[PDB]
Amino acid sequence: MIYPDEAMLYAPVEWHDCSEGFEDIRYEKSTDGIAKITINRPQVRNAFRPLTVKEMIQALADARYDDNIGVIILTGAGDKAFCSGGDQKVRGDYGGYKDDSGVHHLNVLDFQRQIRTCPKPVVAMVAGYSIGGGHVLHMMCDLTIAADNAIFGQTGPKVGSFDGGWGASYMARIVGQKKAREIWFLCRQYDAKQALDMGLVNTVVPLADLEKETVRWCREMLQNSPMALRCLKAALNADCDGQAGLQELAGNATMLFYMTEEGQEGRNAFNQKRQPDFSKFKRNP
Amino acid sequence: MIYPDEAMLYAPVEWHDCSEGFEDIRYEKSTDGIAKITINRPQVRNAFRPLTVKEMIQALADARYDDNIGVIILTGAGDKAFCSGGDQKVRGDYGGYKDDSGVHHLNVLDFQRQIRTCPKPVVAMVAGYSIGGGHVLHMMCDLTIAADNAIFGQTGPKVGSFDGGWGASYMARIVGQKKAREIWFLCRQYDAKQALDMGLVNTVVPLADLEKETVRWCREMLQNSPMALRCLKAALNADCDGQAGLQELAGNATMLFYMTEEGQEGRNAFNQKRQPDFSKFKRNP
Amino acid sequence: IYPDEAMLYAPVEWHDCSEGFEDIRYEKSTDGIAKITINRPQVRNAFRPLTVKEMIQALADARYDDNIGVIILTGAGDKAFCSGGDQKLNVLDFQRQIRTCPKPVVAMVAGYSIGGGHVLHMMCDLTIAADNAIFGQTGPKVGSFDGGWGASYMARIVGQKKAREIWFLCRQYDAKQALDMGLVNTVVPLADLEKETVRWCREMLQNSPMALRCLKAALNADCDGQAGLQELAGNATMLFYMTEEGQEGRNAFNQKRQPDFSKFKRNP
Amino acid sequence: PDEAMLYAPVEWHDCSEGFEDIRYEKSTDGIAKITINRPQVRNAFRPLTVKEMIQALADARYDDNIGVIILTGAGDKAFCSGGDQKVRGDYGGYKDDSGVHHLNVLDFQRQIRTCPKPVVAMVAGYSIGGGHVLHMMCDLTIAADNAIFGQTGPKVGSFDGGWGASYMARIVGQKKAREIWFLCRQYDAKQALDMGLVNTVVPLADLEKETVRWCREMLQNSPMALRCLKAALNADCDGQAGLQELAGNATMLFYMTEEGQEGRNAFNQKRQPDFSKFKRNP
Amino acid sequence: MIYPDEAMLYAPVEWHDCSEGFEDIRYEKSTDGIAKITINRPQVRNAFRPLTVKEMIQALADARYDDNIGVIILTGAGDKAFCSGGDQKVRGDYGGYKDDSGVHHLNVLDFQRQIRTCPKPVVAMVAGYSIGGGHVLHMMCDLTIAADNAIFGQTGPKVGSFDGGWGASYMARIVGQKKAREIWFLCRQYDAKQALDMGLVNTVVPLADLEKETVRWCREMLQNSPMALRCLKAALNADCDGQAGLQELAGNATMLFYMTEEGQEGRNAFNQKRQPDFSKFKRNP
Amino acid sequence: IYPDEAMLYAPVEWHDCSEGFEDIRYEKSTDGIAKITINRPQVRNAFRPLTVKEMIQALADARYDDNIGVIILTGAGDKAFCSGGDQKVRGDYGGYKDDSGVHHLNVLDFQRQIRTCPKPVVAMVAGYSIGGGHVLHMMCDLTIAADNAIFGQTGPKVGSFDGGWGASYMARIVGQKKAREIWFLCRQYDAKQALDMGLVNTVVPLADLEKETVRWCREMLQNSPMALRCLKAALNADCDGQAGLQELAGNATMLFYMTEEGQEGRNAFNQKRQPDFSKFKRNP
Ligand SMILES: CC(C)(COP(=O)(O)OP(=O)(O)OC[C@H]1O[C@@H](n2cnc3c(N)ncnc32)[C@H](O)[C@@H]1OP(=O)(O)O)[C@@H](O)C(=O)NCCC(=O)NCCSC(=O)c1ccc2ccccc2c1O
Ligand SMILES: CC(C)(COP(=O)(O)OP(=O)(O)OC[C@H]1O[C@@H](n2cnc3c(N)ncnc32)[C@H](O)[C@@H]1OP(=O)(O)O)[C@@H](O)C(=O)NCCC(=O)NCCSC(=O)c1ccc2ccccc2c1O
Ligand SMILES: CC(C)(COP(=O)(O)OP(=O)(O)OC[C@H]1O[C@@H](n2cnc3c(N)ncnc32)[C@H](O)[C@@H]1OP(=O)(O)O)[C@@H](O)C(=O)NCCC(=O)NCCSC(=O)c1ccc2ccccc2c1O
Ligand SMILES: CC(C)(COP(=O)(O)OP(=O)(O)OC[C@H]1O[C@@H](n2cnc3c(N)ncnc32)[C@H](O)[C@@H]1OP(=O)(O)O)[C@@H](O)C(=O)NCCC(=O)NCCSC(=O)c1ccc2ccccc2c1O
Ligand SMILES: CC(C)(COP(=O)(O)OP(=O)(O)OC[C@H]1O[C@@H](n2cnc3c(N)ncnc32)[C@H](O)[C@@H]1OP(=O)(O)O)[C@@H](O)C(=O)NCCC(=O)NCCSC(=O)c1ccc2ccccc2c1O
Ligand SMILES: [Cl-]
Ligand SMILES: [Cl-]
Ligand SMILES: [Cl-]
Ligand SMILES: [Cl-]
Ligand SMILES: [Cl-]
Ligand SMILES: [Cl-]
Ligand SMILES: [Cl-]
Ligand SMILES: [Cl-]
Repeated sequence: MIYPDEAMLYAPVEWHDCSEGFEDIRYEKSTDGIAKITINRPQVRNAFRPLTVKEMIQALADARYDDNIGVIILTGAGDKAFCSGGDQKVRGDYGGYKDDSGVHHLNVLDFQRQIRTCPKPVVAMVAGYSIGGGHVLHMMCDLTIAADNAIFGQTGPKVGSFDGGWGASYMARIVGQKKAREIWFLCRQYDAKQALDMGLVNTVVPLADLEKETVRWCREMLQNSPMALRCLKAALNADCDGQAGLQELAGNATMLFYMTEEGQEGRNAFNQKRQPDFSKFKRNP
Repeated sequence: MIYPDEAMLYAPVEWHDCSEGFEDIRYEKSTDGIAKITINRPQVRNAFRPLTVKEMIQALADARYDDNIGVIILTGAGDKAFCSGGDQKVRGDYGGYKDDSGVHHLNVLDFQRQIRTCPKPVVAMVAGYSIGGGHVLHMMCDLTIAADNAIFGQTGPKVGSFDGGWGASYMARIVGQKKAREIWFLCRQYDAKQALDMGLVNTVVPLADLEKETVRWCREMLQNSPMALRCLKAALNADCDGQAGLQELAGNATMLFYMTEEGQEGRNAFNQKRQPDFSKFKRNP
Repeated sequence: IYPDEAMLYAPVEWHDCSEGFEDIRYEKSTDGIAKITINRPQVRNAFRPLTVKEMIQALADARYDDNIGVIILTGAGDKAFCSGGDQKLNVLDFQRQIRTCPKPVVAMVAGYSIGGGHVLHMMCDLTIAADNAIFGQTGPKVGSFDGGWGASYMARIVGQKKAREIWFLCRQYDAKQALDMGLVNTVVPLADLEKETVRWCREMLQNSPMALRCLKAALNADCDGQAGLQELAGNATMLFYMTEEGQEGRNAFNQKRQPDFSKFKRNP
Repeated sequence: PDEAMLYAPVEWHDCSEGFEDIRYEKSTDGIAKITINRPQVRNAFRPLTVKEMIQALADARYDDNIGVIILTGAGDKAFCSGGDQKVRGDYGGYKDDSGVHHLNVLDFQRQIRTCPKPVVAMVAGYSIGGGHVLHMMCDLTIAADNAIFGQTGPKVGSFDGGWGASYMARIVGQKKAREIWFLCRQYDAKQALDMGLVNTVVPLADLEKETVRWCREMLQNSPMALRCLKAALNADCDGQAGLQELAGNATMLFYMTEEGQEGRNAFNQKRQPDFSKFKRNP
Repeated sequence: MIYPDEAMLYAPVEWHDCSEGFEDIRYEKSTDGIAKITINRPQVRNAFRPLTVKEMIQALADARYDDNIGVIILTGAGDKAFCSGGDQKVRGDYGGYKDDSGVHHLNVLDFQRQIRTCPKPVVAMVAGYSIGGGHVLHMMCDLTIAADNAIFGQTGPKVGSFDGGWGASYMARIVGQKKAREIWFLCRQYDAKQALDMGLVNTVVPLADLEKETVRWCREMLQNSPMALRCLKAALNADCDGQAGLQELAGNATMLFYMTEEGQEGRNAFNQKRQPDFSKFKRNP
Repeated sequence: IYPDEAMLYAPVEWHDCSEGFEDIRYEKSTDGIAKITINRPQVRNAFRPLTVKEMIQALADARYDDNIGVIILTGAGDKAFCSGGDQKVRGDYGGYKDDSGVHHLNVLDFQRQIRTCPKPVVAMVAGYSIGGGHVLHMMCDLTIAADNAIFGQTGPKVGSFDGGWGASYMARIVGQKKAREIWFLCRQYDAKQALDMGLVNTVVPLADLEKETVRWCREMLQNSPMALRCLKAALNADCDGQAGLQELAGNATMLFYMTEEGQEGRNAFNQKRQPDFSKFKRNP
């Protein structure tokens, strides 16, 4: 197989700001098809409050619908933290995190599903702490590129929380059941080499090379078939998500079927008020 | 167990219009907590175009976030059709249904997921045809109340489409594998009695009684525990949706854990920069 | 719009393709139906290893004949569809072959469908039963069991209470009982059995063969884990190959150049 | 099975010594019967009741003369009304005499599930709430014409989102399961039969007579085949826990073969095993 | 996150004997909440006979119901073996291991289920051989701490047995399918480093420090929320055990619901013979 | 307790069974190993529909030969194991074209055949295992890799994908993070990289590839064939839902037939009596 030149992979990146209207995040797009979502609350180690999550959902929705975007990067502002999870300062007694109107949210669950069902690869670019809900977020991303200063772990049993959804089951599909139980039960911190050794991240690079390397990985994907990528992502989800995974995988099959003459004949016949004739389309074995 | 007040179930219903801004649907709310989404394209048997689906998504999102709403009804305008599925007149060659900007969508998949993950019961109120994607929509709703004039079925293999996601697997969890294969492979139409006999709808009533009966069922649910309902809906999805189902079910467990003193101690300790003391909370077996 | 009943109930012209077979008949109609008939009425159409080998061969032929769109499985005579394994484990291979067949398979049942013969009708996508049809398992009565698709898939048809009843007691069930529990798709008078079955086949023969195979795979996928994903994804690959985007990948490789996927717009 | 055998008289030997909340009885032809005996509270279970039911079911499992177990309630008015609400504490469960909070019916559910002998629910009158989940968990349900079924969770501030939800759906389908749980209606015996929730409905006066007939039909059959099929049917629901049961039965069968035994013998005789004598099947 | 002091983690441990009545095992409890079950048949490399398993089941049940116990350690007596599986000297022809009365048991399957469903973490403390059924036992434990002399492997295909239950499927969820097939098909032995590298154990420590390090890990968990731990254990089981896993996870959710005012209102209304009133409890989104 | 190394590393005697095959070689050892070798080195051992048909035929023979206990799959030469579907014959109409113009995806049949084979199948990989050829080594129960082996997928680059066992089952081997990397980027991985991620069972010098593979086969050949087939089914059952249950339960039925209780139906028939199951003591 022929491969892309490293010179192109390491070409300069031109980012354009698309952050207007956002208070808690930055949102940027490169000319060559990368969207970057940056949590921008470094004073609280990039913890998310409900507003933060709402903005991330809005940005990811925009990235999904922009046909010039092929890959999304999720990251945190600064070098100290990717994300430290839900903002404990606004965590209420009544079953969620409080917004300024007093409504209690667990809206990161919506963002998790949105990352999961996104037909474009999402890459976590991790510098410093990826902890708690912030650790589940990196796990949800298809790939994780980690700096050598990255630190990983959960804190639920120490802070009176837990993610028993994708935070548990999907973690096990990454690091295996023994390591998943250790990570959750003891709530230790793991350095970048430890994370790499257990298969929790895809690669570790020096912090100075983090963005350069991440952009390289994104560009490798951008050279590939977007249709193939979305089908494979759905197929990999389908090993985990039961009928919800089937919904994604089968939905892509329908999309492909619509592009065939056989599928189109069914539509055409209905619009033309006649019976379809599928006899011209030979049956494969 | 004491029973609901029968006279109360049949009290008059006061609807308020919330349709401002919508072109393809109506959206209404009752004073006692029912939201009603009505597809309003009877000239095409209430077939949905991408705009229709976008509007339904917006209304369901509003219903989810309105804490005064406890149950949602999905229905079609007029008595002739609930929904005839995707609008074939705008179905493009390029893998989806075309909006006025020429973008190709399969956004009913998003709407399916939104119904699935909605923590409030969604009730399909079916008069006349529920066909194709419109049949999958009634199936996705938690309950279906059918008029005696209701007609059910798929048309995919006749019209050059298929829903191999929840439209297939989840149908089988309702009517069984033999009936599911019949429904999909032959694309016949089934009357209301046939649908009831196979467990495809919850009840059949005369058309004249359809809204009255639907409102009664909604009111029975509205007097019950909203927390129990959302946990049970998640638990029933979890028999189908693998890790995506675990995400919903465990997420509700987290919400409940946040309401306990043990959970709150973890938050409090973190905010107060001290170690938590969980020893006061006795271990159940 | 639906096909005319005059067409659905038109006469059927069968051609024999049974050369070489000792235990079965194999026939094909002009309009795309293949029919496999277990032909051992003297033993209530029980299968022996040769029978199973022949059925596999016939079904393999039907799969590869692009003129065939639907397969009927049935027994010779009016007394039995199949009474299972011969009294005096390759049927598992035959079960798998029915499951993975990209064409609909219809069980046409007159009289007894019992034991391994009962699991066979269940494996078929649809079952059309005559009013004299009788259904049930016998394993626990004779010291056997089918704990594979014979158990789990049975439960996906009739539900868990009835599956346990059917297996634990080994009663016989008449056609009405089977219909009521969702075990068969329809019941018709014995004299009309083939006539109605052919109608059902012809209704499917009017529909998209690609859609049918995708849906069959999708329904299998609710049951068969990664093996089901293999079928469903495999059809997706087949479709992808028919697209310009897929073909560009092939063309680029053969032309020893990098592919350019940029003309193929990203759908949301 | 002819009628003389299926409808032979029904006689019981009492084995209830030591129990406060249940009766436990055995027949000569291989049936054990566990009867919840708290009719004054519609046969609601308190933690002691569940502990006793577990003890009785364990006894039935280990008694090689027993092939089938019947679960039922005393009197004609109730099978079981679920957890005893009078002793339900604030701290996450039902309180015993020590003040410990239990949800021990979950242990009893798992024990019915993994029991290698068929368990049959014999239902007269109310099977409601946790009592309804109990009939669903039994392999078969025989209902009297006076039987009434339903859940009450969303009305009583509880839910069974385990086998009470998912397994119900495998019986009545997802539409009916959501109706049963969300509305908390009661369903009569005819309604239950029509939706497939029970296996048969019989006149109340004939309830035990018919239940015992069903038991006797199973008792004529292979106990090993039954336990393998029960495991196989659980395996369609219970993932690896189901695989544990099904494969466990395969191990038991393998131990009974000469091939399996050669391995043991070789180890005990401190030599290499020789499996060459045993032909490889396709 | 603040972590416990190492001085506390490595403080001496004081054990109290609770072995009265046991013939094949020891059972001990520490003042700070650890229960330890020790197989005591070193003359047969700590192989279990049916009595051994019955005793282990009794001890584990005691640990589950003792509200002062938060973590359980499973181990073997001496330094040479953790457990060598079923006692082949008492394995009968008739489908199981014989007790002194001649009844044939496979009761370790009950013990596997009991470890699985135990709401407290169970830790395998492994010195020397963990082989056959004894290897499955370490795998079933939530975590495994191994001494540098530990040896791991299966022997089924060599001794005429197999564990195709959790011994196969769950092994694959720990070490992956390639290694699971290697381990089972060839029946080799693996040293502690090999086991660590494939993710089969959580850590490897010097033999002299085995209990010291194990007690440290236990104490780290004892500082954490017992409710969070049991929910996460159930959640991780749920990725494997289908509806049986849902029973555990949902059961914990019910327990939490019982602790809420909303749940309690339902109980109260029933006990007071009145309609429940759930209107005071706001619906979260 | 364990076998002798002298026996494990003894010479191997192969006899040819390739008569009739155009695209593969097929050989059997005296001690119970069958070896299927793809023989199209000029296309890096890429398979066309005929190649797959022949491999299916050979594997069926090995399955049915009771003298065979283990099967090796490998490629001819040292440069390639298999490079996947032959792109030179890949048609527009949904598959790879044979000489008659029929479009096939018959490697899917071969995948299922390897999966359901009751004997262990071992991938012996020298050089490239790429694309459909990479899925094939993954499907094999074990993979022994030479130090020159190269692994990877190319789907998104060549306009294809295997979203069946090629995706889900890969994830059960290397985990979800690495599976997504392997598929999304289509890089190549060397033998060390593959070993480190758990994609292969061992890496050995190329000169020793067959010697070590035969040793692994011989270690399995000394073990119980029944236990091995039950375990293979049990391990498939963690992945394949009801299809996996079919295999596992089918083995249970076979075992049951070997017991007196299982035989009671046959015996009753021959003795002209009704079966009596009351006589068999119930285990708990
Ligand atoms: C390991 C650190 C990330 C960094 O340590 P470091 O020593 O560098 O800094 P530190 O001094 O702790 O923190 C700096 C400042 O940031 C703040 N901060 C850090 N993390 C958070 C945070 N998560 N929330 C609020 N404030 C935070 C600190 O309070 C402090 O600010 P200050 O009070 O001085 O003004 C540490 O800050 C830490 O342990 N943070 C807490 C992590 C944590 O427990 N997160 C919540 C876990 S649970 C969760 O995320 C979550 C969310 C949504 C869920 C939805 C459904 C189901 C489950 C969910 C869930 O589990
Ligand atoms: C429909 C009945 C069964 C019968 O109606 P009926 O009108 O004939 O009789 P009733 O007058 O209500 O009852 C007669 C007496 O029995 C008592 N009783 C009936 N059921 C219960 C009961 N369940 N608990 C305590 N007392 C009960 C009544 O209080 C009353 O006693 P009294 O005041 O005269 O002294 C009715 O009594 C009734 O609705 N009972 C309550 C049903 C109920 O809500 N059960 C609890 C559901 S939740 C549950 O069971 C459960 C248990 C364990 C779980 C574990 C893990 C996860 C979930 C769990 C779970 O959801
Ligand atoms: C059985 C009816 C519902 C009613 O018959 P009736 O005789 O009463 O009325 P009819 O005369 O046919 O229709 C009245 C008018 O409505 C129009 N109409 C009805 N349904 C549709 C429709 N679905 N699309 C466009 N026009 C429709 C007719 O064209 C006609 O309008 P006109 O031509 O006079 O201007 C019939 O109209 C009918 O078969 N309609 C087509 C149903 C159909 O095939 N729908 C699409 C199935 S597939 C689909 O929905 C779908 C959508 C999204 C998906 C996303 C992911 C994966 C799969 C998806 C999917 O499969
Ligand atoms: C590698 C060793 C663990 C240690 O080697 P070492 O060289 O240090 O010691 P060794 O000389 O072999 O043994 C010392 C003494 O202990 C005895 N011993 C060791 N293991 C066992 C043992 N498992 N049973 C009985 N005796 C044993 C030896 O016989 C010997 O006793 P002695 O002759 O002096 O009186 C070796 O002893 C050994 O391979 N033992 C056998 C391991 C084995 O095959 N276990 C059974 C596997 S299958 C299993 O466990 C099992 C159980 C329940 C199941 C239930 C359901 C489904 C499956 C199940 C299952 O697969
Ligand atoms: C990395 C190599 C294996 C070796 O590189 P190398 O540099 O050593 O050699 P190269 O010069 O590229 O190749 C040598 C010769 O072999 C040929 N060749 C190698 N592989 C293939 C090949 N796969 N098809 C056709 N020709 C091939 C080359 O064209 C060339 O021949 P020539 O033109 O000079 O006559 C490279 O040749 C390569 O990338 N080959 C293509 C691999 C490839 O994309 N395979 C198809 C992936 S998709 C697939 O396998 C597949 C199959 C069935 C499926 C069924 C259901 C669902 C999915 C399926 C599926 O995805
Ligand atoms: Cl920055
Ligand atoms: Cl956390
Ligand atoms: Cl009109
Ligand atoms: Cl449709
Ligand atoms: Cl069903
Ligand atoms: Cl309830
Ligand atoms: Cl073993
Ligand atoms: Cl590929």
